[PDB]
This record gives sequence, C-alpha cells and structure tokens, in this order.
Amino acid sequence: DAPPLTLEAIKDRVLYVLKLYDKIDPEKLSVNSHFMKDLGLDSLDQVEIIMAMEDEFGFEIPDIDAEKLMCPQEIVDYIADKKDVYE
Amino acid sequence: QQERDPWYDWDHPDLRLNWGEPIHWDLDMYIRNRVDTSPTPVSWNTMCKHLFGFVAFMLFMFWVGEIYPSYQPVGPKQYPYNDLYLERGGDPTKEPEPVVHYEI
Amino acid sequence: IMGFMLALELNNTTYYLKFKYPSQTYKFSNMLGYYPSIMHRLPTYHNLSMSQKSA
Amino acid sequence: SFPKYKPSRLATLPATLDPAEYDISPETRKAQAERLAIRSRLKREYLLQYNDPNRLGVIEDPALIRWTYARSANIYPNFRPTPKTSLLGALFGIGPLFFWYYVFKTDRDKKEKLIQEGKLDQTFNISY
Amino acid sequence: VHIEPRYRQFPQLTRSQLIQAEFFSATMWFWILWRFWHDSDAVLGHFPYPDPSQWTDEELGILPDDE
Amino acid sequence: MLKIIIPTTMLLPMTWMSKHNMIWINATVHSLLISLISLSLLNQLGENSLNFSLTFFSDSLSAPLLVLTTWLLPLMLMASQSHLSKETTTRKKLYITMLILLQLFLIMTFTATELILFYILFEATLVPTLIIITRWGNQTERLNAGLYFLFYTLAGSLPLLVALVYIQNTTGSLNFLIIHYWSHPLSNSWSNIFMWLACIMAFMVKMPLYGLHLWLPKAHVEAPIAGSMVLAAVLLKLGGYGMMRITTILNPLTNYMAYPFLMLSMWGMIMTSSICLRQTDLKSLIAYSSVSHMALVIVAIMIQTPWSFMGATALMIAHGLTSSMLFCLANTNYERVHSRTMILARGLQTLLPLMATWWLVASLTNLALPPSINLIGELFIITASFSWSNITIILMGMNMMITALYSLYMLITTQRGKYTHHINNIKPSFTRENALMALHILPLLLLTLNPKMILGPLY
Amino acid sequence: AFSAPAAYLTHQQKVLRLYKRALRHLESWCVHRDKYRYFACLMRARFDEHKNEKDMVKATQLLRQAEEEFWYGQHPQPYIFPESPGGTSYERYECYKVPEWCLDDWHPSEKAMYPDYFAKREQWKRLRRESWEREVKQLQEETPPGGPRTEALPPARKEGDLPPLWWHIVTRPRERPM
Amino acid sequence: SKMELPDYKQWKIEGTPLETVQEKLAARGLRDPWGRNEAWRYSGGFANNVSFVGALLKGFKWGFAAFVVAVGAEYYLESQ
Amino acid sequence: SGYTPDEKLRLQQLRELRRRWLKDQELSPREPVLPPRKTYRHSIFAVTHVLIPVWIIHYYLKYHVTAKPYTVVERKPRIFPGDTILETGEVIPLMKEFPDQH
Amino acid sequence: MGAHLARRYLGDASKEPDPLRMPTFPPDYGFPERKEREMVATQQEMNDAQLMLQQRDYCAHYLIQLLKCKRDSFPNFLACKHEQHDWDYCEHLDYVKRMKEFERERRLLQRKKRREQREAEMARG
Amino acid sequence: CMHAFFKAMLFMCSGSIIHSLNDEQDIRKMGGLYKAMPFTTTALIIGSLALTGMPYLTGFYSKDLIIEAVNMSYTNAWALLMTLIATSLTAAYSTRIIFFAFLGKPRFPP
Ligand SMILES: CCCCCCCCCCCCCCCCCC(=O)OC[C@H](COP(=O)([O-])OCC(O)COP(=O)([O-])OC[C@@H](COC(=O)CCCCCCCCCCCCCCCCC)OC(=O)CCCCCCCCCCCCCCCCC)OC(=O)CCCCCCCCCCCCCCCCC
Ligand SMILES: CCCCCCCCCCCCCCCCCC(=O)OC[C@H](COP(=O)([O-])OCC[N+](C)(C)C)OC(=O)CCCCCCCCCCCCCCCCC
Ligand SMILES: CCCCCCCC/C=C\CCCCCCCC(=O)O[C@H](COC(=O)CCCCCCC/C=C/CCCCCCCC)COP(=O)(O)OCCN
Ligand SMILES: *P(=O)(O)OCC(C)(C)[C@H](O)C(=O)NCCC(=O)NCCSC(=O)CCCCCCCCCCCCC
Repeated sequence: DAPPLTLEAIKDRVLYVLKLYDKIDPEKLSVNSHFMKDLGLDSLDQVEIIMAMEDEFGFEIPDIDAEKLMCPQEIVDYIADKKDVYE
Repeated sequence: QQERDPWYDWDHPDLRLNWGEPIHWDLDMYIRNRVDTSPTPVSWNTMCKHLFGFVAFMLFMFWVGEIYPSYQPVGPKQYPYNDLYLERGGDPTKEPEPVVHYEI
Repeated sequence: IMGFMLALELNNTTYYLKFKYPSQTYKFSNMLGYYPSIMHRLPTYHNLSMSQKSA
Repeated sequence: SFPKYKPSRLATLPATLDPAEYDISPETRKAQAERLAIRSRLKREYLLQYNDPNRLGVIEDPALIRWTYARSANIYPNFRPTPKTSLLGALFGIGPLFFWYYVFKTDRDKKEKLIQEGKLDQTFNISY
Repeated sequence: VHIEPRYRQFPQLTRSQLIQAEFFSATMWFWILWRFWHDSDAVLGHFPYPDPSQWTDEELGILPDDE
Repeated sequence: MLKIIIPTTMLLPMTWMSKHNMIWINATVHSLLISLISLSLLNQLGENSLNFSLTFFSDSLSAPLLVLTTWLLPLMLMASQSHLSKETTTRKKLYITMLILLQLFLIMTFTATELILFYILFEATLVPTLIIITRWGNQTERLNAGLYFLFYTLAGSLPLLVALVYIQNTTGSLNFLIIHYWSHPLSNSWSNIFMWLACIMAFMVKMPLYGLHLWLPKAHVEAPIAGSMVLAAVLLKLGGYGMMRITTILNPLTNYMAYPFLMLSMWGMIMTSSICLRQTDLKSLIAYSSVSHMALVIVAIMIQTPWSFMGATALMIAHGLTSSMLFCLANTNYERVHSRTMILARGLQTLLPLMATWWLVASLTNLALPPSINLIGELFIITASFSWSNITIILMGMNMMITALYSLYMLITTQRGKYTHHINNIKPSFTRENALMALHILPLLLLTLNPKMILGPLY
Repeated sequence: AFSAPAAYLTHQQKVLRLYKRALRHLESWCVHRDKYRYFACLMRARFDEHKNEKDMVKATQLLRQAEEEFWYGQHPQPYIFPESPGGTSYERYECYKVPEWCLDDWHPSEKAMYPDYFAKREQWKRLRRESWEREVKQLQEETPPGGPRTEALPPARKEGDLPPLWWHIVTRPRERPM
Repeated sequence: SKMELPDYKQWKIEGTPLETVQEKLAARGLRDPWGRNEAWRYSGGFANNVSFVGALLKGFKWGFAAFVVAVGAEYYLESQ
Repeated sequence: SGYTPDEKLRLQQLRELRRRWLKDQELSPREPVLPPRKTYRHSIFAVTHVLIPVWIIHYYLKYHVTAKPYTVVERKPRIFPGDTILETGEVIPLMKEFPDQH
Repeated sequence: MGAHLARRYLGDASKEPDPLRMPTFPPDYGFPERKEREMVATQQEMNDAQLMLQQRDYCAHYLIQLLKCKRDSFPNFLACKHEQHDWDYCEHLDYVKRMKEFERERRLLQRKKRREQREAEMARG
Repeated sequence: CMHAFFKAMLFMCSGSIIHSLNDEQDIRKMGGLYKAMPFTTTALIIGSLALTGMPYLTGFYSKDLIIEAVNMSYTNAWALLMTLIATSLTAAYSTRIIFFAFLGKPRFPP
C-alpha cells in the first residue's frame, strides 16, 4: 500500500531534518558531517537528533544502537538496513 | 521473560533466552504468555488497597440503595378480574377472594 | 450536555502551558481500576505455583 | 519529596530504583566482566554450531536437558521426609478429601432426610 | 483513483468525498429538524404532570379532622 | 463371534508367511477388512443382548469397544511403519504378532460371557503390552515402566480372582446372564465389604484411580507409539467395562462404599488437570488428561444411574479416539526433533499448516467442544452427578475450565509463536501421517452425527 | 539489537537513557507540539544546569534522585511506536517469516516454477560452503586463550574472505516477508 | 512519481503558537531549536481548524434550508 | 560511544552482502512459470445458490417435516373484535361502546 | 426520584406511605359513594387478542383498537396516530388515578397521626 | 439492534483512521482529521451523536426509553445514580475521541 522507501529518499529526509535543526549550519552540513568532531554538538544534542529521526520515520532506534550514529550517512545506513532497503 | 531486555539479540527471541544459560526452575510459569512480575507505576499494596476499597464501597452502597429504594408517588397497578386471577393460572373450580377497584 | 461541557472544558485545559503530575483518581481510571494487574497476576501465580509445588 | 515505590513478589523493583545500582565497587565491575565473558563464550559456541553449514538437526541444549531432568527425574532422590514436607503432604493430600467427604455427606443426608419426611419437591423428576 | 502522497503538506482531497460528507451531514441535521418539528412530544412530553398539592380533600375523600 | 475371532488367528500366519516388503500392506489391508466385518455388531437389540453361543455374547456396551479395537489396529500398524524402518524382518513380524495377539485378546475379553474367562483374557492382555513396552521402547525408563505397569495390574487383580472363585462357589455360576437374573442384595457386613473392595479395587487399579495412577504416566511416556495408542484407547477401558459389568452383584453395598472413590476421582480430576497445566513433556500432558477423563468415567460408574452409564460409554469411546489422535500427533513431532520437550519446537503452524489444523481439531475435541461425543458423555455425567448432589456441578465446572486451559496451552505452545531458529530438519508432513490423523478424526464426527450407537445398553 | 552489549552502562549512558526516557514520557504527557517543545526545553535546561559537575558522588546522587522523580512522574500509559516492543503492531509479521532451509524442502515441480531464483540460491549456497573453513580459522586465530570476552565478531581481513558468521544475518527474513 | 520534498526554507515559526513558546523561552533565558520541524504542522491547509461546537454543526446550514423548503412544500400541499 | 573501525568495517561488509541478497530475492519477468494445464454472473449465482436451496428446503418441509405431528407449530393468529374468521365464515363481534374520555 | 423519597427517608416514615403495603385504609373510608372501575374489554377478547398479562389492564380496549389498526394498514406504519394517542391518554388517566390513590393514602396517614396526637393530648390532660 | 448499528460504524471509522495513519492507534498522534478525512469525520460525528442519544437518531429510540424506564421504577437508588453517571461519562468519552482525533493540529509523521 504505502510506497517503498529508497536510499535517496531516506538521505533527503534525514538531511531535511538536520537542516531544520537550528544548531546546525545548513551550508556546512553534509552526509559525512560528524555531529561532534566537525559540527560541534554534544551528547544531549545527538540524543535529540536521534529522537527527531525516530519521530520522522515512525519507528524507535534502541539506545544501544542510537549512541553510535554520529553521521547522517550512518543514520541513513541504519534506517535502510532496518527497513530492508537495498536501492 | 517480560522483565528481560527486549532489545537484546536473544537466541530465542520469543522466549527471550540464550543457548546454554541456566534456566529458571519456574520458566514454565514465567513465560510471556503467563505470570508477569514486571514493575508497575503504582505499588502493589496501593493498587490492592484502591481496588478493594472501590469494590467494598460499591457493594456497601448497593446494599444501602437496596434498603433505601427509589420509586414514584403512585399506588399499586390495578388489574381487572381479581387481578387477572384466571389469566395467571388460577384454578377455575375454586372461587378467588374478590378484588374490587374503585374510581378516584 | 453536562458531560459534553465538562469533557470539552477539561480537553481545552490541555492547551495551557501548565504541567502537573497525575492524581490518584487518574491513575486508578487509566490503569483500568487495577483489576487486570491484581486479578491477572495473583490468582494465576498461585494456581500455577500450587500446580507444581503441591500436585 | 515523592512517595516511594514498594516492591512486591509480583511487582518487583525496577533496575533504576535499585540502591545497589548506584553503589558500585571495583569487585562488582570484575563480576560483571566475568558474567559477560561467560555469556560471550556460550554465544560463540552456539553461533559456531548455528552457522555450521554441514549441521542438519537440532542443537542439543544442555541447559534445557538439565532443566527437564531436574524437574521430573531428580525430585525423589533428593527428597527427605522432613516435618515440613510431611505436614504439607498430609494437608494438601488428605484435607481436601475429608472436606469434600463431609460436604457431600451432609448434603446427601439432608436430601435423604427430606425425601424420607416427604417434603422435597420431586415432581417432574423422571430422569436421574 | 490515484492519490499522490504529500510530504509536510495537506493531503489531496476529492470533490466526490467532500460533497458526500456534506450531503450526509446535511441529511442528518435535516432529519433531526424534521422529526423535532413533527414529534416534539417525544422530547418535551405530551401530557401535563398533575400537582398533588392542588387536589382537594373532597375529591380525595379525606374527611374533616373533627370526625 | 468366531467370524471375527478366526480372521485374527489368520492374520498371524499371513503375517509370518508374507514377503519381507509386503508385511505392512497385508496387515493393514486385512485389519481394515476385519474392522469392516466387525461393524456388523452394531445392530444390537433393545431388550436382551446377542447370545451367539455359550461362550461369547455381544451387548450394546461390548459392540462399540470391539469396533474401536478393530479400527485401532491398522492405525497402530501405520505408526509402527513410521517408527520401525530399520528393524529386521523377523523383529518387525514379531511386533506385528504382538499387536495381533493383543487385539485378539481384547476382542475375546470384550465378548466373554463369564467372569472367570473375562479375568483370564483381561490378564492375558498384560504379556503383549509388557513385551512391546520393554522391548521397543526408546529410553532407559522402559524397564521401570513395565515393572510398575505389570505389578500395579497384578496387585489389583489377584484379589479379584479370589473373589470370583469364592462367588462361583457360593452362588453356582459366574455366567453374566445368570448372575444378573439371580442377583441378590449384598448385606452390609465386613465380608461383603471386603469382597466389594477386591472387585472394585482391581478394576480401579486398571482404570486407573487417582492415587493408583503413576504407572500410567510411566508406561505411556516410555512406550512406543503403538503401545501408547493401545494403552490409552482400549486397555484403559477394561476397567470401565468390568465395573459396568461387575456392579450388578455389588448392590446395595455400592451405595455405601462409593464415597471414598467418588471423592478420590473428583479431586483427582482437579489435581491431574492442574498437573497438566505445568507439564514440560507433551506425552505426560496427554497421559494426565487421560487420567482425568477416566476419573470422570469412574464418577459416572460409581453414581450408577441410567443417565450416567450412557455418558460413561460415550466418554470412553470419545476419549479413546481423542487420546489416540493426540499421541499420534505428539509422536510425529517427536520423530521430527527426537525430543519430547514441549517448548523445544515452536512455530509448527508456520512450518506445517495441515498438522496445525490437525492439532486444532484434536485439541478442540479434547476440551469437549459441542456437539462432539466427548461433550455428550461429559454433559450426561455432569447431569447425573448434579442429580446425585449439587456441589459436583462446582467440581465439574472447575475441571472443565482447567481442561480447556491446558488443551489450548499445549496447542499455543506447540503450534503458535516464533519457530526455533536452529531446528532445520522439519520436513513436510507425510501422506501417511495426514491419513492417520484423518482416519482418527473422521469417525469422531460421524459418531457425533449418529450418537445412539455408543450410548450403551441403557439407551 | 545489532550491537553487542557491554559489561556495564557508564554514567554518561545512564544519564542519556534517562534523558531520552524523560523526554518521551513528557511528550506522552504534553500531547500538543508547542507545549511539548516548551517543556522539553525546560527539561534540557535542567540537564544542562546539572551538566557541569566534577563530583562524581554528587552526580550519582543527582541521577538517583532524578530516577526516583521519573518513576513517580512517569506516564501510566506512555506512547509506544507500533513496531516497538509493547506496541500494537509488535511481532505482527513473525508468523509470515519462513527460512531458506524450509525453502529447500520444495518439490521439483515447485522449484521448476521458479527457475531463475534457484540458480542464484545455489550460487549463494556454494559461496557459503566455500568460506566456512576460513571463517572458523579466522575466529579461532583471533580469540584469546581463555575465550571470547565480548559478543563482537571480527570483520574480514583478506580481500577474498567474508566476515565470519554472516549467513543468518545476511539471509534473515525481510521485515515484511509477505 | 518520485515525490519531491518542499523547500525547507519556507518553514517559519512566525504567526504560530511556537513563536509564543519561543517568546516564553527567551524570557526564561532559553531557546527552542526544533521550532520549524514542528512548524510544518501550523501552515498550509492545517493552518485553521473548526471548534468542537462547529464540528457538530457541520451540515446544519444546508439541513436547515432543506427543512425550511420541506415545511413550506408540506404546507402548500396541505393547503392545495 | 561510537563505531570502532572493526565494527564499522564489519557493518559495511554485512550491508553489502544483505543488499546483494535482497537484489537476488527480486523476481524475473519470466519467473512464474505456470504449468501448461455482472448480469450473467449474478444470474448464475442467483439460480443455484438461492433457487436450489429454497427448492430443497421447501420440498423437505412440505413433505417430510410436516408429515409428522407437531414438527412445525405456528402461534395462532391474533383475533380482534369486529373480525371475520375465514375458516368457518364466522364474525367475531365488536366491543362495547367506549365511554368518551376526550 | 422526588421529594417523597426525601420526606420518607429523612423525615416521618410513619406519616409517609409505604408503596409495597398501600392501600391500608378501607376504600369506602371517607367516600360515602364510590364507583367500581369499569372494564370494557372482556377476558375472551383479551385472550383472543393475545395481549401480554402486563397489558391486560383497564386500558386494554384502546390497545386492541391500536393493534387492529396497525395490522390492517400494514405498509403505511405512519397511520394509527389517533389510536396511539387514545391509548396513551388512557394510560395517562390510569397513572393520574394511581397518583390520586397515593396522595389520598399520604394525607389519610397524616390525618390519623394528627388524630392520635390529639387523643394523646386529651388523655394526658 | 441500534447499538450494533452505530457501534459497528464507529469501529469501521476507527479502523479507517488507523489504516490511513500507517497502523497508528493513538489519539495523541492523530490530529487534523476533521479536514484531512471528511467522510470519516462525518460518519464518526454521526455515530457519536447516535451513541450519546441525539434526540432523533437510532440511539434515541432505545437509550432515552431505557433511562425513562429506569427513572420510573422500583429499583436501586445507587443503580439509578450510577446509570446517570454512566450516561454522562459516555458523552465525556465521545467528546474525548472527537477532540483528540479530529480537532486541532496534526501530530502524525510528516
Ligand atoms: C473508592 C471510591 C469509589 C467511588 C464510587 C463512585 C464513583 C463516582 C464517579 C463520579 C464521576 C467521576 C468523573 C471522572 C473522574 C476522573 C476524571 C479523570 O480522570 O479525568 C481525566 C480525563 C482527561 O485526562 P487526560 O486528558 O488524559 O489528562 C489527564 C490530566 O493530565 C491529569 O488529570 P487530573 O488528575 O489532573 O484530573 C482529574 C481531576 C479533574 O477531573 C474532575 O474534576 C472530574 C469531575 C468533574 C466534576 C464532576 C462534578 C461536578 C458536576 C456535577 C455537580 C452536581 C450536579 C447535581 C445535579 C445533577 C443533575 C442536574 O479530578 C480530580 O482531581 C478529582 C476528581 C474526583 C471525582 C469524584 C470521584 C472520585 C473521588 C476519589 C477520591 C479522591 C479525590 C481526589 C483525587 C485523588 C487524590 C489526589 O478527563 C476526562 O476525560 C473528563 C473527565 C470529566 C468528565 C465528567 C463527566 C460528567 C460526570 C458526572 C456529572 C454528573 C452527572 C449526573 C449524575 C446524576 C445526577 C442525578
Ligand atoms: C401495484 C403497482 C405499484 C407500482 C409499481 C411498483 C413496482 C413494480 C412491482 C410490484 C410491486 C408491488 C408493491 C410491493 C411493495 C412496494 C413498496 C411499498 O409499497 O412499500 C410500502 C412501505 C413504505 O410505506 P410508508 O409507510 O413509508 O408510507 C408512508 C406514507 N405517508 C408518509 C404518506 C403516510 O415500504 C415497505 O413496506 C418496505 C418494503 C421493503 C422491501 C425490501 C426488499 C424485498 C426483496 C425481496 C427479494 C426476494 C423476492 C422473492 C421471494 C420469494 C423467493 C424466490
Ligand atoms: C486460625 C486461622 C487459620 C487460617 C489458616 C491459614 C493457612 C495456614 C495453615 C497452613 C499454613 C502451613 C501450616 C502447615 C505447614 C507446616 C509449616 C512448616 O513448614 O514449619 C516447619 C516446621 O514445622 C512446624 O513448625 C510445625 C508448626 C505447625 C504445626 C501445625 C499443627 C500440626 C497439625 C497436625 C495435623 C497434620 C495433618 C493435617 C491434615 C489431616 C487431615 C485433615 C518449618 O517451617 P520453615 O518453612 O522451615 O520456616 C518458616 C518460618 N516462618
Ligand atoms: P554529553 O556526552 O555531552 O555529556 C553530558 C553528560 C550528562 C553525560 C555529562 O558529561 C556528565 O556526566 N555530567 C556530570 C554528571 C551529571 O550531570 N549528573 C547529573 C545529571 S542527571 C540530572 O541532573 C537529571 C535531573 C533532571 C531530570 C530529572 C528527570 C525527572 C523528570 C521525569 C519526568 C517524566 C514524566 C514527565
């Protein structure tokens, strides 16, 4: 019924959420932008980003895996792997 | 097993068990289809007290309402022919005590 | 109509920027009166325990 | 400040409210590491067997075998007629029998006495 | 009919469903008004409720206290 | 009855002279033919039994049991085909010979007209069952199971032999017709109490009765599939048939001696159902369910009313069929995974749909779903017990609730859930197994359609 | 679920999990988005106020008090995502998940109904059977003499190898198998 | 096909309860960084919604007109 | 925490293998190879499914069920004053003259 | 619901009537000439109409007429409004007669209380 | 009969809402459906009006008569009071469903 997800759509949506975040400069934001190394965030900000992704995609990321997603590309890979997206 | 961690990668995801680990003596009782000992938002004593108080109060008030019934300011319903003596199964051979209803 | 008005008032009070912890009555009503908890944990545990320990 | 949560048998204490979860000694960390090591060893053995391509059958679980053996075939050899066991067995095996015997005997005696006195409504009772 | 999904936008509606919903709401309200016009007794009562305090001792058969 | 007896004694030489690869085919075909022949015994009269000769007679109680035995033999043959692939030709022929001898002894026991011949054959059934269990069982406990079974039965039945010879000396004959027509009341004295105890205790140990029942789990768990099928379906009904036959000469003392056994049977229903609630072995669960149903039959026979005997007979037939089907399903699951633990294999509805359907039907028949003959018998027994006293209704209600609980519990545990990941030898169900389940289940529904054939002689 | 657990949760992990739980329960209480944003900002203000604390004993005491406050003030019926454990759609499709070992019990006619799929399946089976020895050798080379100390598996060091114990992870059933 | 995400720069918290929340947080000394990600919900076709009383009276306007016409027609038929 | 290099590399390899597995799980255009082997619909549905059961049941009731006594029992029709009994050509008379109540 | 419940339960239950035991006084007590109620529908007519035993009250003739009207004009179920109104008015008159009986019982009880209190006062002095 | 009618309709409307929002069964996530789903909103409003006893809907010809019969009967006063409170609470939870499901701003995923 619902249209299937794709890698490009997942990347677009996660970058959309990150660009809507007010503590991230959209011009310096890319899929390889580390949240703490080159974006200057901290643990609480990373937790809030993970929660925003959970709200965006309508599913919960366990805390054991959420503490390791430090890149938009990593978030995309996790979502695609969980949703069984291969294209 | 309900208390056990759901996000761990168990060898038996439905039973939430691992291969080789010791099995509780009462695993047959503590499966997720049966008795649950998971923590509750409200203490067990408080829940029991509230439930018992509610049911006891309801029973007491039902008894009070039974001994203090509610009705309307009307007389008994009046039926013809000796309060329908024959219609309710009265013996035709015997003659019932007459029941007479007057206008008012 | 009384129920309509009271429910509508209490639902409109949810837009206020005020947060308060729940009441005992709210916890009793939301938890289904605590009946499923007590009556689904205690009798089942006792029956399944006497089925193994005694019989 | 806030009312305290009182744990029970069926309402066990949550892991975040356990006082021992905040008083950690260096020995506790060693115990946790040992537990993790045991779990990892068991997991490795199970995963090797599970991912073996030539395996065709059921991976026998020694823990499951021990549980089934202990619950069924290991009870009597480890039974000693202590006073507790004697009293519990006598009660739970004899008391219900005499209770039901007394109840049924009383009921049947009352019914028989009523029948003998001829004051029991037995009309339309032609199927017994 | 094919409806394209929307992202962060109001969904695409249909004239048929709009007119059907409006028609059925109007039908319900018309039925309520029409029934209340003809059968207002079913809601407001039909016969007056007597006042027991206005009944006379003569018609109730109550003799004067002296007897 | 010779038209049924002789074909079994011809099954023996046919089995021993058939080719090595044709033994199963010949045995199954001719067992089915013998069952078809034995179907003619259902044409019973309304007043007196069918007296073929001075030795054999058939009644409305004997006929359904004979039909059940003759129908059960080929199913046991199919199960033996299942689990005896690698056996040698001579040992397979010996197994078939044991089954045939057991069937012949059961037929003669059910059609015997005298109590002493009935006792001789009813004790003769012990040897083939003991040999089958202790020889073709799979685990170590088969020897202990055989010892328990044999010694429980013999300790029960020897005082029965003493009582029977005493009764013959006192009265003149042990012929059932004579002891029924020439029956006289039994006085309330110690000697009569002990004679009553001898006979009843023999048949109750055979039944079994609660407290005298450990041999039943021991033997049924450790026996092979055919042994379990014959132990649960027919051999348990020897006690009920004997009690329904021997109680003719025990009145009115039965009105006074029935209390301990009635209380034992009802509390045993409760206790065995509760045990079924917490069993880690599937065969043990089925065995304890059998114990509960036989306790209900005991209650019916002891209260001894015309509405209780019909219910007793219907429940005996229905329980035999249902227990045989349950044991067959459990044996299929065991042969797939080589373990009797119930929680070992799950997701069997995902892996095997048709077997899930068979499990559903068998579990529904076990919990007495109307209008099945299981429910018919249970309801008649419950009504008779209610007439007897008005707390038996409470006991029967709680027993019925627990029965439904454990039946659906075993169904949900075995069939529903997530399949075990490391069990990758679940092959598709065989046509033989599917046909076995169908042949178990269809006669139950046909007897539901026509229930007057299994309601005994008091119908 | 994809990550091997550690022996224990550090203080940072404990406080982060408490923060996420508190935010989720606050969202459950504050249904509307603006109210939730206001109170979530207040909650993060509290956390940032307590963020800088050199005394670990005092930090642990604050964490314990915060956990007690959360347990007292938690939502009795918190929001749960439908697919998450305890959700209304949790484990809904577990009955539709059938494995490839079931798939290889098919009849030849059924297999002939899908000719192209089973060629690739045979290729996958050969690939699995040609790597098991290398996988077990790599696993036994890298383990300490006592044994594994964690549930983390090594990757494939060589170019022609595959990460050990990959078959079931790769060939697990799809989240919507039917 | 290939649904395209709208431009992200169009999401502003002005004219929204979110701006009131931002004013309150600024008064308290704080800030709300997720304003726009929630501000998508307060614009477009979602900007205005009816009240509870207005929802119950969804089709009263046409129902009343139909009732008036029906009453007039019935009276006319009764007269003639 | 974060991804160690070993964990990241293993995850990358597993993702590659999983995506290739799913791509293989796709089907071919030819893949399902089957063996070689409305007024009309509503009319053919109405004759059988409705007309045959009603015929069978009417035949069973009119000639088998009603051939035995008391199998089909009908509650007797209500007789009101001022009526005509059709069986015997009878006239059930009217009631009394009602006293006016206004 | 009503003030009579409050009067009986929080006042003088002796002066308030008992619904399950009334009437207590003789029907002719205070009525020099009282007319017996008249039943129009006969027992045979009610039996033939198969009225329910609760419906065989003194208002049964209007119910019979309503049933006959409804049966005759079956397809047009919006027909017997006049018969329905007549039956409802007859039931209303029966109910107001019951209310009159209740009020008569109440004031007879209070008159008895006044008389006995006056007698007690006379006996005392 | 009347309850069968309007309760089946209410359950169908709830199922339509759940299916449209990707198996979401939480009113805390439902919102904006008054204009998002016109026909479902109309049907649910009509069903809730019938459930609470709108003076000329299906629920009026049963619930109103039931309440009138309970009032004019020799019954338990506590039972009568509880029946009235139950009717008020029925109106209350109908209001809760409507308010949290159809009125307000969206709370579902983008
Ligand atoms: C052992 C006891 C046994 C009792 C047996 C008898 C039971 C009787 C029940 C009586 C009715 C109960 C009503 C609901 C109570 C629960 C409310 C709730 O949980 O709301 C949350 C829920 C919303 O929750 P949420 O949106 O998820 O958010 C929750 C908040 O975050 C957080 O929520 P919150 O907790 O902040 O909000 C709750 C708050 C606000 O809710 C209310 O005030 C609800 C009641 C409204 C007023 C009702 C009375 C006034 C109107 C009638 C006046 C008299 C009229 C007389 C004449 C009538 C005829 C003309 O209420 C309270 O704090 C206390 C309420 C006490 C109610 C009395 C019964 C329980 C007493 C228990 C003892 C302890 C009390 C203190 C609390 C615990 C300790 C701290 O509310 C609703 O959905 C609406 C609730 C109100 C509906 C009212 C409908 C009408 C009620 C009947 C009126 C009369 C009708 C005619 C009767 C017959 C006349 C002849
Ligand atoms: C006489 C000719 C009339 C004109 C032509 C009519 C159409 C042609 C066919 C002949 C029809 C004859 C009249 C039949 C009833 C017509 C409707 C009517 O009068 O309604 C009155 C009433 C309506 O009257 P009312 O009460 O609303 O009127 C109120 C009038 N005012 C407001 C002015 C006071 O409606 C009904 O009785 C409802 C009928 C429902 C029928 C449901 C479908 C049945 C389907 C049966 C299928 C199976 C058939 C085979 C069975 C045997 C097995 C095989
Ligand atoms: C007045 C109201 C009574 C309400 C009853 C409520 C239920 C309480 C009764 C049953 C509870 C269990 C009592 C019997 C079980 C024995 C208890 C026990 O095990 O004690 C032993 C030691 O044995 C004793 O102490 C015996 C004390 C009690 C003896 C009671 C009298 C003995 C009764 C003799 C009759 C036995 C047969 C009864 C059935 C016969 C047929 C009816 C050791 O206990 P521990 O578990 O190790 O330590 C725990 C400390 N809290
Ligand atoms: P990030 O990696 O940048 O690092 C942040 C952390 C917090 C890990 C720091 O590095 C750190 O460890 N700092 C010192 C330790 C510390 O801060 N301890 C105290 C923090 S816990 C605390 O203060 C919480 C109190 C407020 C929240 C209480 C929650 C109760 C509300 C429950 C409501 C539920 C329903 C509404």
